[PDB]
This record gives sequence, C-alpha cells and structure tokens, in this order.
Amino acid sequence: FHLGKCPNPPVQENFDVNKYPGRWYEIEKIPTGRCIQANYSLMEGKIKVLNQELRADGTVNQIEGEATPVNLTEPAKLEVKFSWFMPSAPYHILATDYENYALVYSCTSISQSFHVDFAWILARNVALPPETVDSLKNILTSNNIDVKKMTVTDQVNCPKL
Repeated sequence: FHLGKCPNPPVQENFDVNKYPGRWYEIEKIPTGRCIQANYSLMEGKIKVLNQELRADGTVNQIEGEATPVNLTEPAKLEVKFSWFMPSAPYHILATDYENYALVYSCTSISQSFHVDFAWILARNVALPPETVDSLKNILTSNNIDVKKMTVTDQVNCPKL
C-alpha cells in the first residue's frame, strides 16, 4: 500500500510472445506455497496460464487463467484473469531474455491517491545468479517500486522436474 499513482516502468522492448511460453519457476516475489511454477501456452498475443504450487503437506494448489494483451502497441503489457468473479490484473513483462529470467510487475490503484503493487522474478531454472536477481531488483527500485518486502520462494524442498 503506497502513496500516489501506479508506477509505470518501461516494459521489455521488442517483446516476442512466441519465445515466452512453457514453464517458469518463481524465484522471488512481493508476497501476495513452495515449488511455485507457471506454465504458459500460446493461444492467438493471448496466453493460457496454469499456476501451480506445493503446500507444506505435499498437496498441490493450482489455478488456471488467460493473459490478454491490454493494447496493440505494447505486447509486453498483458492482463490476466483466473476467475469469472475477479477483474483482470496487470501482467507487465518488465524484462526477459526468454531463456533464463523474466521480471513481471502488476499495479492496481486504490483511487488516484494510493496503489498496491506486486512483482515476481521468474526463471527457466530453479535458481538465478545473485547478479541477475540484483539487476532485476534494480529495475524495480529505479522505477520507485519497493523491493524490500520481496521474499525468496522455496525451490529447494521440491521434486526434480
């Protein structure tokens, strides 16, 4: 919960949705499970999403949704919807190299005077070099997004996939 309008960081340049699908593991996030992963598949800039996690008891929580480009100008600005009852939430891909990492950002106003935001660092592998994670946090920080509440997702106590 923060003062002001939503930050509007620049998004990934020349974003190619065709190179984005498949499995991504959640490395760190602003807390909104362990072994957290997302699976994306192409529809037609549209993406089908299956998010899955393991709980402490070893049961699996899954949710399915769809991500739709918000507009025709910026293919890295999507909105995702999981349930009929839930309004779409931004899914902005701030940066990705499609083979190693992705930084995703989402912000929602609470009137024009306040906002809440979230971010996820994702990877193709279950870990990233500390230098990559730092560089990505630097993108958030330099766009006035607080990274200090970010937590490290448990990808250690997990099945080999």
